[PDB]
Amino acid sequence: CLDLWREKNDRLVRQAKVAQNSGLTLRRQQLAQDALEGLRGLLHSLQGLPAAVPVLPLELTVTCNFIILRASLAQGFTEDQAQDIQRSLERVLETQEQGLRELWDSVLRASCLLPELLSALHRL
Amino acid sequence: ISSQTGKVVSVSGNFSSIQWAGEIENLGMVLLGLKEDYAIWNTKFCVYSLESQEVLSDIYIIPPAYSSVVTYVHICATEIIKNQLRISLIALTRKNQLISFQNGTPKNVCQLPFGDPCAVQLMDSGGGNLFFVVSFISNNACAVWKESFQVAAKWEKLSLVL
Repeated sequence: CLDLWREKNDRLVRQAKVAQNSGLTLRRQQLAQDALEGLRGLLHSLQGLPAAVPVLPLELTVTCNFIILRASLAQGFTEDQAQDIQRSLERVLETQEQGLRELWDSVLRASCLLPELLSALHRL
Repeated sequence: ISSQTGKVVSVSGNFSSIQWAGEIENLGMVLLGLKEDYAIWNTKFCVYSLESQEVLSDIYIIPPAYSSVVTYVHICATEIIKNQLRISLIALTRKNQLISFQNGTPKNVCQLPFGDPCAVQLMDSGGGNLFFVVSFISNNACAVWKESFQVAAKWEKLSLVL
């Protein structure tokens, strides 16, 4: 099933890049806000699972793509993206509380345990 | 206890939950549930032909990942490829999610507004305007689209639904 979610990610990222390269001012944003909702739904489906060590390197990937695409289209950031990151990191921890600064302290000690998703963490 | 029997019969097998039950083509009476990782064919959830009869399927039910969260099941159709079988079935979770399954393939998840969903029914409502009607213990309810697992309306206080 990881493969399916993985496939979806793949598909929609490629669809977004296609919109990035090709497209008119409207059709670009149409396929982009399509991919956006794809990634939302995927997020929610994976956010519906408990933890899953093998899922996190994907979920974090997904949240990152989400935020990027979110912020790129908004042409600007927001605090929902902080809460998105909040959620992602909290999930990371709930595999193995206070606020972003102590979370990150505990997170980066949790990464010095050496789960191979650092590629994603460093992107976060 | 059946009419036609009139006796207190015990279930031979040792289950936790009976999320679903009912009659199926070729089988007569059936219970879903369990006994005691990302493979569709692993499934963690035993069918049981009632009257201490065969487990009948451990092949194409929902993944074990979901087995920790699912609180209720509602089957929507049952096809038979060979001796095995194929069920397309809706679940819902403690995590406020409503999921579709086709041969145990997780497809078409929606995220519910409210907390502690109880049950789901199916509303026809004309040609293909099919709604899954979700109840909660919180005395509120959703009508979610089929075609697009997407909340249509989400009413509140709702002493009862019919």
